Amino acid sequence: TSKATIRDLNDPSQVKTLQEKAGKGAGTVVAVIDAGFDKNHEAWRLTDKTKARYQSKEDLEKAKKEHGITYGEWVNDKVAYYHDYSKDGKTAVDQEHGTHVSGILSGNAPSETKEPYRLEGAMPEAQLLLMRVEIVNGLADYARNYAQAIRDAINLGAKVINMSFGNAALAYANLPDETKKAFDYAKSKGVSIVTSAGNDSSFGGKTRLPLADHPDYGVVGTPAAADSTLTVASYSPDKQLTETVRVKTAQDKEMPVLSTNRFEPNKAYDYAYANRGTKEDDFKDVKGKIALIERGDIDFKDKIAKAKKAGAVGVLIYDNQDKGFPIELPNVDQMPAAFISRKDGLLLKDNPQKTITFNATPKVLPTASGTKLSRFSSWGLTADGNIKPDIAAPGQDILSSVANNKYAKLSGTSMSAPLVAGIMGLLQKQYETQYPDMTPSERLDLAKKVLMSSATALYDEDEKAYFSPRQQGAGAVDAKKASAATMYVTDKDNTSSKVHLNNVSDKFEVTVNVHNKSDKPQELYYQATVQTDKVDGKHFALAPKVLYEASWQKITIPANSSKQVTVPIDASRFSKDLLAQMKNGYFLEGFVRFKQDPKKEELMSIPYIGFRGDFGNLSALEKPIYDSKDGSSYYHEANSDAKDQLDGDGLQFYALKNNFTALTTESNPWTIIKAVKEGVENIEDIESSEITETILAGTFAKQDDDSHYYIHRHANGKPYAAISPNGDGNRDYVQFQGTFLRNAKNLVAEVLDKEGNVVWTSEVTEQVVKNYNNDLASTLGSTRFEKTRWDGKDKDGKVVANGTYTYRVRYTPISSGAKEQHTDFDVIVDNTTPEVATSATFSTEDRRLTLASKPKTSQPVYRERIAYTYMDEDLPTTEYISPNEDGTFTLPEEAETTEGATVPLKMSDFTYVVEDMAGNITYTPVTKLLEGHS
Ligand SMILES: [Ca+2]
Ligand code: NA
Repeated sequence: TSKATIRDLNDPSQVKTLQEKAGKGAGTVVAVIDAGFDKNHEAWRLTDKTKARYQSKEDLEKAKKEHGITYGEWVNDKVAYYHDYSKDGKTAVDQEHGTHVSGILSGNAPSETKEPYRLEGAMPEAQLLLMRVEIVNGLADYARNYAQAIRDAINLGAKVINMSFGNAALAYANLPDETKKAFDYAKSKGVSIVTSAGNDSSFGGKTRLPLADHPDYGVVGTPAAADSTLTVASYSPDKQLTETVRVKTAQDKEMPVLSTNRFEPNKAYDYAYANRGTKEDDFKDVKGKIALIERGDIDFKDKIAKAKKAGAVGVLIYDNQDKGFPIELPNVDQMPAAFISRKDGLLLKDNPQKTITFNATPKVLPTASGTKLSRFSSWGLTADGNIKPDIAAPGQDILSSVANNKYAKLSGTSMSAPLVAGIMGLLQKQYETQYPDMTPSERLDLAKKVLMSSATALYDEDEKAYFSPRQQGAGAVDAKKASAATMYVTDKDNTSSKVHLNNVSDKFEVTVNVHNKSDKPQELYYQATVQTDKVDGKHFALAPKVLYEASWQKITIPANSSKQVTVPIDASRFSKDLLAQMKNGYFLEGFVRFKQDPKKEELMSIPYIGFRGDFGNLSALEKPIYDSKDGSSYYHEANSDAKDQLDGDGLQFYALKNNFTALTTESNPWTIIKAVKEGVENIEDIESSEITETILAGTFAKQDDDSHYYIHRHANGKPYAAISPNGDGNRDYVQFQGTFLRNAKNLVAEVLDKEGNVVWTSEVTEQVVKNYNNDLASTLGSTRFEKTRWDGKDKDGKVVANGTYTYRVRYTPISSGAKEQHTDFDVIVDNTTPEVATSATFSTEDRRLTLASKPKTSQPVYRERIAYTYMDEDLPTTEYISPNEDGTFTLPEEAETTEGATVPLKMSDFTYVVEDMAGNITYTPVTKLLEGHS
């Protein structure tokens, strides 16, 4: 018959209450800017097209003509306009994400749908403008393209623009000027722009906690960092519509599942516990059953693959966290795989009857998380220190429209944003009747303030404190409270419903202006929470710590007026213990919460954030790896048995290892140097078995090579960085590699001669983004800055004199007024070629080679060796002999191949190779030394 909608069962943000007041979007236009869409999805329909702004393609083309828009097309009655702003892209168009976002905003699935419940988004009777943008030619081009989409959406009549995309940590200041002006244009026209906060958690990413020493751990980027947009974080309500399983316990019992691929509904499956699935013995009894597997130790896909190997028909993976979130499991060759909570997995593990049934229709059940901010949701602050996100909305396991007329659950701030966008659109409609004498810009400003003020500050029940405003903004959107609101709260300058205090001492004041738009005076009680970061050892826990709550005050605000209040804060008695945990300073933040009576529910809340310290001047760069006491850094674990081991790149394709602050250089072995100087064109895997390797400056192999490099240091503890700028590719240069804890600007390298002169300056790297993860899917843990490469030459192109120089790297934080920072390395330049024996004698009896003289080098000797190069399956293969203690070398008679065959060695196979610590090198055939007699 007529199917219920999802919202009929499950409306965590109370959208129905606002729809009762303001409608469902008929006659309104909204826009979605995303990566691609299924433009034909069944969810794209209007109940009554006669009420639409655009009743035909001709209506659309008329509006296109009035604004000089000569591109884009009408699609159907719902999708009034589509344009692809990134058609020069070579990659295939991804349709899932944009369709899913658009469905939350404006899906209107028919009752003929195959799904059990109709997807009905927040503004299901609005028309859509669908604008595709994707990164093709860099981020500035990308922002110019979505700036045009914004401008076109405004001029085609969109009242709301949803942008569920972003690039982490980027500064607003670095956006193209035309992108900044597009945001301002939307604001000036009363068009709301809603942005997703991002799914990057904090510095370090969703698998890591940031270090307590480094409080500027925000990763919100652009477009979200634009102040005029409304930026949306993700949380889980304490209940959610979910697919379920049924089990008989020690009575029936229903449990939430999140399934990848499809179990057979209404089928009783047997299941068997397989521990964490880390060995084959784990799966000894899963054949023909579902494998119950605890999260941990290994990847999900590995657990699932091994269960499939053992004959399992499906997989249940249960969390190793208490109060966790469902995680969408990977699709491994269509294997049914469902994620369940720890409590439910432990229940099944010890359950007598190991049988389980999957239900075909979903139902609302409590979440394992309770009311809790999503672990993936991006934290503020922005790069220049502004407060983002602004607000939170449900973004866990949201069911919406995807490609090919299908539906699926996705999690992300991308899902939270379009729900807020639809609430914004409907509240703007309400205000067209409620405040008709306001301009569109005034109504938009009011709507943003009311949404943020009326948003409910979410409370962390585990920590007994409100989640940080740098995680939840002004709280969880509530369309019922928003629609009912006749008041709102702002900072003292009336610019936004949040208070940014910048740097504070232990005593400060939180000032709020309380705005009353009703015709009657109103009395409110208000109380400030005072809170900071919880710390576990050396890490932020990414959880709140309450310090205290101020005493309740009250105020009466006259009708159609505003009144300022001030809450004094004094955290002085906490400072000793807080500095012990957060030695470079810490946030002092919280919410001013307003009620009609202290015993009633929260009516409004406004977040405030200050930083007890000097935020702008926090170190932007992680200290060089060389200075680490234990050899570890944020993204690099030391070898516990050899803290000075520090290997180079090897033959790795991706640079996932050894991400830290350091200088790079290159090791070029003598066989490659020789081949290049002889003009050999095809070297690798052909002329030599040795490799050119990018390594860390100041590292050196042992003479008997164990395949590792080790830091060497001057007696003063600085790394022994040294270069030989003679153009052979062996240690010719140094180049800065940085793990940036904070964004920075105007990064430049220069060389001081330690006599008072700058002798060389690099080109400037204008924009530096913090290394907020160490993952190919986002960013690596360190960045190599090619512009800083120093070839040992001065500003006139002349190699500097042999000596020690300061290689200085300068960079400035983004924060207003921050001082320039710098990090210095001593670098030795020495181009003296080793002076070595030109003759030798050879004793056949004991096979000892005696050199006529010993090496004389400017820098200390690095290696003095005899190489032998022998054929191994058509490849000249080089191994090395170290000197005897009497200075001779014992030459072997044969070598052994990898496959085990004996290869006789000839005198012509041996080469004498001497190298110093700057990379200066000589290589002489042993046969030439033996001929060095008259
Ligand atoms: Ca060199
Ligand atoms: Na609020």
